[PDB]
Amino acid sequence: REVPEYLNHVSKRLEEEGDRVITYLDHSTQKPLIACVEKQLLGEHLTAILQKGLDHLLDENRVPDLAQMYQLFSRVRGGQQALLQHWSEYIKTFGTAIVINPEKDKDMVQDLLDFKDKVDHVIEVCFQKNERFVNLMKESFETFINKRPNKPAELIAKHVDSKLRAGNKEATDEELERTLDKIMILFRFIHGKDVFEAFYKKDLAKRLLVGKSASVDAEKSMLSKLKHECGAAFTSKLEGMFKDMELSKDIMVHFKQHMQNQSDSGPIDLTVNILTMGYWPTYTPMEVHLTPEMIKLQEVFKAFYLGKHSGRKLQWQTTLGHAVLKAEFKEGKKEFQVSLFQTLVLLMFNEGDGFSFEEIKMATGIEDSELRRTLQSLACGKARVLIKSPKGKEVEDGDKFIFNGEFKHKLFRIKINQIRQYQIDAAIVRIMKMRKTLGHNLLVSELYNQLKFPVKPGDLKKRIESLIDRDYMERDKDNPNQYHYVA
Amino acid sequence: ALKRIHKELNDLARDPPAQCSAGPVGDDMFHWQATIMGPNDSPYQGGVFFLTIHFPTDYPFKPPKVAFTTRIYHPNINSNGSICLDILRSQWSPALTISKVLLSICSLLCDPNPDDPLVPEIARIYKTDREKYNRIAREWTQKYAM
Amino acid sequence: MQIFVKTLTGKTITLEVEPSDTIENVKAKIQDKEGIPPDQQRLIFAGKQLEDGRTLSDYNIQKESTLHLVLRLRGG
Amino acid sequence: MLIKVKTLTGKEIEIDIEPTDKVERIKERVEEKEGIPPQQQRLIYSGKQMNDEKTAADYKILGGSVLHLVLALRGG
Amino acid sequence: KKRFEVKKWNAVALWAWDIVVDNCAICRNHIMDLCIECQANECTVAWGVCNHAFHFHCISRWLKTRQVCPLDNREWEFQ
Ligand SMILES: [Zn+2]
Ligand SMILES: [Zn+2]
Ligand SMILES: [Zn+2]
Repeated sequence: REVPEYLNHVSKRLEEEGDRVITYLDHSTQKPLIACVEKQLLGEHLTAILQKGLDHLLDENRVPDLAQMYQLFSRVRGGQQALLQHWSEYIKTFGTAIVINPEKDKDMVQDLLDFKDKVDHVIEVCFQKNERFVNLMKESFETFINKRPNKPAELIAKHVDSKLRAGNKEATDEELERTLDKIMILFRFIHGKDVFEAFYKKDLAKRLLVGKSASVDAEKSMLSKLKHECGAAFTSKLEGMFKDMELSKDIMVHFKQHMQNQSDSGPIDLTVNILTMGYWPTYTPMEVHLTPEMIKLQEVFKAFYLGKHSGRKLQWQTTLGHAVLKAEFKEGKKEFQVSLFQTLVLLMFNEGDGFSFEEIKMATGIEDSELRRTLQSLACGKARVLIKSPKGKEVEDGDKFIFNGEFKHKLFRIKINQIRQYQIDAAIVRIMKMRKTLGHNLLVSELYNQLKFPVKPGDLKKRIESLIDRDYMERDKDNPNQYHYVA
Repeated sequence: ALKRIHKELNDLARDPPAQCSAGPVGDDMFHWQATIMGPNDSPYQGGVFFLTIHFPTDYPFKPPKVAFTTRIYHPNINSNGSICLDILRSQWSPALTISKVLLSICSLLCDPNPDDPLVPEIARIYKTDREKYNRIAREWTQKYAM
Repeated sequence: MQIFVKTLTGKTITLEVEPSDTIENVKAKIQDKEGIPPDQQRLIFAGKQLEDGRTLSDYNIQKESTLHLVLRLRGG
Repeated sequence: MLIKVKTLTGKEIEIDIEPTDKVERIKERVEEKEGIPPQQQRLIYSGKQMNDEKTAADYKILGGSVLHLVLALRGG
Repeated sequence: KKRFEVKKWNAVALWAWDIVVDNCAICRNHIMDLCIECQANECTVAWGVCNHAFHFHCISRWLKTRQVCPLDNREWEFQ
């Protein structure tokens, strides 16, 4: 018989024996009979049953049989202990399959979240919320998640970004926070947490500076968990970002008033975020040939802001900005929320219907590698505002891009921006305390068995000498190889 | 002032000193208890000596009354557990913060000055025979610090 | 290589040093970094005075370590 | 929450605990990530030697609350 | 035919200090931020010839207790 049916057979037989005792056998024979049958049915086949059935049964999520299995195994002495192992080893075996394979990166977290929810459910229903199984569930996840350095943290970080992004309208407010709570129960198991911040911080940096966050209340909810989970020190730099966005809007009120008081206000409607350089991701400043009307707008602000706060210096980030360019096409006007590079390059495509890749480059000054990325956004994208000559996906130095005056698009407003030392010491005294007498050779052997890192012979001897000085250990009067426990 | 002590407490909780630890004993923030782990390569190795800080009502501009609770063998520290640092009585400086006074005490555990000693009885032993000093201090550490 | 030192004012500054370098030059670097005189520093590592006439390699100091700066004191 | 148990050398061992774990649990977690069995620890949090029966919530241990670990070589 | 015109603009800018925060040692505040006593409601920063920065409200009291700079041991005068 297979294990799932066999357990039903054992469940049946025990109750018959339990039924017999009430029927005609003396009650004093109640216990020895049950232990006798129980020993033979399960006590002699614990490993055999678990190997054959448990690993298969767990995968199928067969709730009743496991409940029967755990209920039955508790009767045997050490039966439950045997169930922890093959259940625990199952996690480290099937768990490693989730993380070890780099080809499953796109579908990593959801498996980890799903597989996390599954095993928790088995604990709540089958194993009767046994605290021992809860611990080894936690201890086991901590192990295999960390068999891949620094990638699970990256994917969990990337996962939370997707959930919070404005594109995540499908998950309502109540649904979202429950998802995060399951992540935070998973984020605990990671060891390289300092790598999670930088990946979550860089993503959170993009979220604020392009306003794609779905719910500000969901944002603040997230940090309220990290701050509670890792202290204000871990999330200190993060909260600085939110202040900067909060503070920037205040600056806009005062700055905008200044321009109104001035009779010379450019048609360009301006907004600038002021971000503390220490917290935000490091950006490399890069020069761009801004227009004479463009260069002025920073100058009034820079002087104004500096005039309001001495000792500062505003060094601009042209990369992170984005402007709007209303266009005059042949079938209606369109708007293009475009980064500064796209703004400057797209401001090279009206005087002449087209220009060479190099003709634009010295006009603006962008790096070639990123200018190509910009131009690809203007030619190869869905909103093909350029016609590449020759046509193709990738840009080349010989390209004479042609402005698309026949540009058609459904929306009116469009976007293009898609593109060991003490450890040795502690063990030595610990081992020698139990022994009360030992030689050098065995003391050296047990260390590597008891220490999980390399130990140099030179380093090992030095600790022994240091411990001799502190009276922890003493050599034999005639056998330097042999030590004795002092206290 | 409290706000000075609050800032010290927060900046100590965030970035603690290596072999030091101090925090309020109860509700009253003016009464801290600290702990100087014995500096390595010293007779005080492996020791944990508990202090008892008391901040005055003008703490930035007036020293705190730190006093050992664990009986320490030292020429500069009496059996009552009182210290006699010059920085702590005469040359107190507001810029010096509790994380710094504790570290300075930790350093001075290994750098006594038997000249002008608070305990001349031990100072004579230290000045004359340093070999016996490193054994009496060791036994005091073992019988109080561990 | 470089080393971290925690100045008195709460800030932290990083010193570019070599193990062969003597402590006197270390204090001079602290000076021209922020300017408290060579006499008044008392560098602390693992609760030990960093003696002026010695070098970092003497005290078993490596990369990404930390040195603590205090005000000069004396016994009593 | 996370408690980072930094020892004398400055190594900052990370640990995770629920708000109600008994400090014996904390020492056991330190055993797994650092290797010193719970008998030889003396955890010192903010100048109070933690006692082996108190719950972590007693001491107001929060996220990122750094403890201190000191070896008691005897350790029974 | 020929039209180089822009119609809107958003950007960002990172702000950094001219030299350094210049952490006050008496009160541990930030120099633009007011004195720790002055927060509880015109708190100017006063230099020493050491170039050491201190809030006037802190260094005045310390001077009233000691005519000595707390970091350096020189005497206190501004520029
Ligand atoms: Zn003030
Ligand atoms: Zn000065
Ligand atoms: Zn001040």
